[PDB]
Amino acid sequence: MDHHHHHHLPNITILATGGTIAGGGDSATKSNYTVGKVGVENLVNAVPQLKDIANVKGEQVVNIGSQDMNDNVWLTLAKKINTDCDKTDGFVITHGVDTMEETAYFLDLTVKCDKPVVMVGAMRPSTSMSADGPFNLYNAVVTAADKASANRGVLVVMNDTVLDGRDVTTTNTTDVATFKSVNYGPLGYIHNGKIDYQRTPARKHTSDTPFDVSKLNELPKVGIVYNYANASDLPAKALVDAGYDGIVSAGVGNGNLYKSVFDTLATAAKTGTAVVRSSRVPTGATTQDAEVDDAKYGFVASGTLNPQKARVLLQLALTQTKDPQQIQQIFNQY
Amino acid sequence: HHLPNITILATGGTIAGGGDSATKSNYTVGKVGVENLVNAVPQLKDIANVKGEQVVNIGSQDMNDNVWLTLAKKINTDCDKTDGFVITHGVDTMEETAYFLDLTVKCDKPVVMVGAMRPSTSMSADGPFNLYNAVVTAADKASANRGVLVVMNDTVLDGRDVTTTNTTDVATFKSVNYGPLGYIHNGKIDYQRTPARKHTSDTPFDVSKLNELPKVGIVYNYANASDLPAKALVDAGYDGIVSAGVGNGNLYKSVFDTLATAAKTGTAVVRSSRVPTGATTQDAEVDDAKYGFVASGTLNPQKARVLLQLALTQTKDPQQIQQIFNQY
Amino acid sequence: HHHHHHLPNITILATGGTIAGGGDSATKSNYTVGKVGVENLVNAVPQLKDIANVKGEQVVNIGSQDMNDNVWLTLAKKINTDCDKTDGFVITHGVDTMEETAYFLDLTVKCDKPVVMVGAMRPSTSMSADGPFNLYNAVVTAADKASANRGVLVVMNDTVLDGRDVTTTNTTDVATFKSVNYGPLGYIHNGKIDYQRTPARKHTSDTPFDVSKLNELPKVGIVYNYANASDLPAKALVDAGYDGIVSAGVGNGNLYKSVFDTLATAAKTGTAVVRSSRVPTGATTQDAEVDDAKYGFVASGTLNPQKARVLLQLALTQTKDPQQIQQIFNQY
Amino acid sequence: HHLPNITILATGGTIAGGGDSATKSNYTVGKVGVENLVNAVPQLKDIANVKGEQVVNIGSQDMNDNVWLTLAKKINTDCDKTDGFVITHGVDTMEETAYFLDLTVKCDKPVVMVGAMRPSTSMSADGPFNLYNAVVTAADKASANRGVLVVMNDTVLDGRDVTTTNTTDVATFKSVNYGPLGYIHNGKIDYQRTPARKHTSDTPFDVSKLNELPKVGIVYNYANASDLPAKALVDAGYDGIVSAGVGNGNLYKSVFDTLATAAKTGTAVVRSSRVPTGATTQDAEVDDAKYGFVASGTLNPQKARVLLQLALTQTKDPQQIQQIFNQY
Ligand SMILES: NC(=O)C[C@H](N)C(=O)O
Ligand SMILES: NC(=O)C[C@H](N)C(=O)O
Ligand SMILES: NC(=O)C[C@H](N)C(=O)O
Ligand SMILES: NC(=O)C[C@H](N)C(=O)O
Ligand SMILES: [Mg+2]
Repeated sequence: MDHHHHHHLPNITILATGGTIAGGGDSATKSNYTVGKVGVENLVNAVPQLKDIANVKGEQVVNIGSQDMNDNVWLTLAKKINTDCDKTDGFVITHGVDTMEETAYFLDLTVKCDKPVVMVGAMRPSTSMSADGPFNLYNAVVTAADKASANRGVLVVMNDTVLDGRDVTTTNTTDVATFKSVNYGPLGYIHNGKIDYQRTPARKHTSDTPFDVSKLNELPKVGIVYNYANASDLPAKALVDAGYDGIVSAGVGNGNLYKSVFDTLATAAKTGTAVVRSSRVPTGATTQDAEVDDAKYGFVASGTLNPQKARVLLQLALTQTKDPQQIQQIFNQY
Repeated sequence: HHLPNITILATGGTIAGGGDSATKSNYTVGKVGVENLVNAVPQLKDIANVKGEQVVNIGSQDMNDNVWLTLAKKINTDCDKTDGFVITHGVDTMEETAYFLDLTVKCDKPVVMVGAMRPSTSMSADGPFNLYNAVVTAADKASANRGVLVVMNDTVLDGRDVTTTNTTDVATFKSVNYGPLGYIHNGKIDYQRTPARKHTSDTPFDVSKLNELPKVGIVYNYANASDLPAKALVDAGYDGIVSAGVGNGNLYKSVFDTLATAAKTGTAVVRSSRVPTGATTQDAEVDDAKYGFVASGTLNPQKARVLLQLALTQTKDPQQIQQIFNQY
Repeated sequence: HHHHHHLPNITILATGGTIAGGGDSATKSNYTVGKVGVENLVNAVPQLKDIANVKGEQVVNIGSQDMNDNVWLTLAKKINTDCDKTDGFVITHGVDTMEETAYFLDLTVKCDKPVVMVGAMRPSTSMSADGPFNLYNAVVTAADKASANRGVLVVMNDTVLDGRDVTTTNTTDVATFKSVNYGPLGYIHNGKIDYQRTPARKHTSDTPFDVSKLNELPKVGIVYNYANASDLPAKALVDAGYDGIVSAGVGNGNLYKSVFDTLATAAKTGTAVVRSSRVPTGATTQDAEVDDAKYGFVASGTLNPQKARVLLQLALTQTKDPQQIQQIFNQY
Repeated sequence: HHLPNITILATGGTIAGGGDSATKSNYTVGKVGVENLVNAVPQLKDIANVKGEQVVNIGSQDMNDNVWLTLAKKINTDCDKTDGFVITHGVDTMEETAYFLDLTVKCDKPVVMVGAMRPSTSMSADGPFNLYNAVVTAADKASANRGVLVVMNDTVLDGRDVTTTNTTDVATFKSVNYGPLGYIHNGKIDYQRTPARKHTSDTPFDVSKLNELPKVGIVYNYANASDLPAKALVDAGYDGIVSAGVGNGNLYKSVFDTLATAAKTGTAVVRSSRVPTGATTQDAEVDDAKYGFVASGTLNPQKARVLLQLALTQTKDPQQIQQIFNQY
């Protein structure tokens, strides 16, 4: 019989992928830096207070700028998380900000582990005055260690805020406060190492999706084309000529397409290419029942998913189905 | 005779649109003529003598260089015949046309763009009061010398910074980096700001005898981005390419490789960002000098395209193009 | 059906020193001492958690130039009482009198588990501060099972030094600590120690010195010898009834005549008198120029004056007979 | 070829000692005279015309101010009658006599001190060759103007930095901070250094009329140090006190308090260190200027005593004493 208890700190695994969080330059003050050149051990050791909140173990997955994120790394991450779920209490992924909102959503759809998975980055390199990385990493570990964080999907933690992987996006090129869930808001705020969660995502995620990438070595090919005045149809045609499985249109306004672009995508859809209309506009849904007769052309409306997120869901949809009506149902549920 | 003379130049948009009913979110664009738009707001007679001309009647998703050239040449030619201009237009590409005119209009009389998120037929249609406030703005002598303006949702916005921020909200138009110039209340404007970037008669861009513009395309960056869009533009001999980069203008490695080649082979390359606010800067991760790339600053990709097209009427030299991107 | 990784439990007993000091900039040389608490020193080296389960206790927070018998007694009693409650001890301390504390504990600690002393020549706030890595290596040493049964140790500048022979050799050099007669026990590289030596003199649980019930130690002072030396210092210790006097002699423990005269008198009155030397290396021997048995004096051997004071104080807890004190100085 | 006239001034020491056995350690100092020592090294006739004078015959543990005065006066008076001096002396306080002479000798001709760790009767006794090498050094014209020297174990050492480092080793004498001046091999010296601190004829210390020196005592610091030694020197009215401090010149609190009070009464107080190498610095843990204390630099406590006594023949102002300790 024990006569007293002791507090046990959770085991948290850090999966490091690079990013400005791991970036460095030669001056504390100059803006120039190189990404992904500092290892995970260095990041942990720069936050000596992590020992107060978790038993941390670091693993270097890759060390890249997130501008070079790709399908291979996504599959690696999802499989590692799903395989290693039973071995830890939670995960933190250090990652670049530039495509964090894509990876987070991919993982939000493909992770099956029911322990928290928290992504984190930094807007200033590790070497800069007032670098944001250390406290962001601390708060990410706080979030991954909180029992309340489970069953909320894959999270992003930046600037004292817990954000869901589906709605989160980077809103500013340089500001440390850039990450916002611009349609539906954050889940919780962090103060003094404690989170007050007031929201959770209603769209199905993680173990409630059908997307199972455990055996996959590649993902369906999906490209993104931009719309604007006098838009060339040559980007769309190039993707069609290469046999792309899907194309997402970054439309103008509520997902509208320049006529040339429309014409190429209509034609492609008729031959079986999947075509999703999203929007270059930074907030709001690309809706059904506006100026485009989606049913007639075999197009899908992306809802609040921006083009790059729409790409993520469409690649996954394409592992299950090629039928536009079933792909629309997916875009209505995940 | 005591009121200003204001010319409406109509191009279409949902402001000139039409629904099957008041609630139905389904609607046709650019179908009402300018005369019907003016006549639907009889209170315009309280504030201006309004004359309307139809330029085109299209959805702004189909806006093109030919319409832009038409508009600038018309405004420049007719400047002396009127006191102010209001341009009715679609929302979708208003931010592009506004900036093109901001750079090519030489009249320093007010030029004010306006649109609507809802057609006239819808409940609580936004177009009537928007049109009224646009005419108020074009009639205000304080609106002069501020560049080309967009007036939406009781706000006056400069054509360089203004952009649409939401796919359906009547309050979509915002100057997301530097803020609005003034707010409109009870038919009056309190202007507290003006753009510092050179505009209108302070730019060298002269489109009076141009019938076409240099070819400039936009490629998007994302994880695992294909280089095929960029290669298709290079293969067609595009004069320039704007990159909608990730974060602070960054490029996916395959796209970076193609654009790096393009910049040495006769294509001007501008790095902009898919991120909705903030500058694409120099002196971050990309050595622009080494590659011959230009950084867009606060110009988003579609606006960077506008400025690159016009730069390429003057020069192909990346240093000179960067200096243009630092002044306008 | 399952194994669990475990790290040694190490207790850090803090006493102050420049290791716990501070200055007003990274470059200036004027340091405060004994200002930072143990928790703050430990927190500053997060890598400690990967080699040990560390707990810290503040004993005092002083400059070691003010170290005294009361702190010595506290340290020995604490280590002896808590031996069964940890796997090893590190003591943070000033450099100035480290060599004295180390030898006192070497004689009075009865735990055979590692006891490792550590300090710094610079505070944490100075450029290239030595304390963080010094602390790290001290914990590496205390956690190494090979460090047991070697007596009390001092770990400085990647070197493990025995508490009997270790001394500070330079006023400012980070490499000051050396075992100047017999050498170090081992060197530390990449968190591992290659021990090649151990002290042969009896230490720790092989000594008879038991301070567990003592509130105070016998009074022992030190007098310096030099040309024309005054006998007044020696006279002042005699007049106060000191239990012992150590001579910091010239050369091989020799005394200026007037100091000699005072101490020869004192020895016959029952004051214990130890000849040591101001010379920094080598033994103060018998059978040179002084007939120790005639005068009733003890020769210190390789013990320098301040170390000889430590042993004499302890000897005086057992005995006042010069022959017996000499045998103590031949064994410990 | 003419041999230099060298004078040997003998003071005693183990070099002049003897015991009953070649192979036991017991000996007494001064069993032999200077004539005996000279005649035991007939090889000296190869290199110098040697004359011996016995000044005293003591163990250097009993060296005192009166012998120092006698030595300096003798050297300064007899400088013109000879080409160089060798002083045979005990090891124990050689480093004090050498520095006293380094500051008070005005003769620029060589003055070389020498002793032995083993008595003359010992197997492998070091004194014969030591004496030979000291006469070599005194006979070398290159030895002039280097200050008073100590020659032991084939090494020429300056009087300021030289100290005995080991209780028994024949190689004990070292210049522990700044190194030797030269090494001797086959009767020849390669000098590569000379002391920069002012010595001999470049000091103001003139002892020619003095028959006593200011009273200066030395107190030791250690854990739980008694203030009683310090208080005794204060109560006797000592002119100066040197502290053998711990580490970089630090003092035990009760010793510090005694000396702080003494300094305000006018006693000169120098902080030195028991630590065998390195300077006792200013700008560490003690505010010397506040207390009226002087930092000794590289001077050990016994050497600091030498310079303090001499300073006190000129001044008792602590600022001026510090300037002396910075120059000599
Ligand atoms: N702030 C950042 O992390 C930007 C970096 N280019 C990345 O996404 O890896
Ligand atoms: N509200 C609008 O005006 C949208 C329409 N597609 C346009 O831009 O012409
Ligand atoms: N470096 C040091 O620790 C010197 C300090 N005076 C001490 O012994 O406490
Ligand atoms: N070796 C020596 O000369 C030691 C002797 N006690 C002396 O200094 O006179
Ligand atoms: Mg317990």
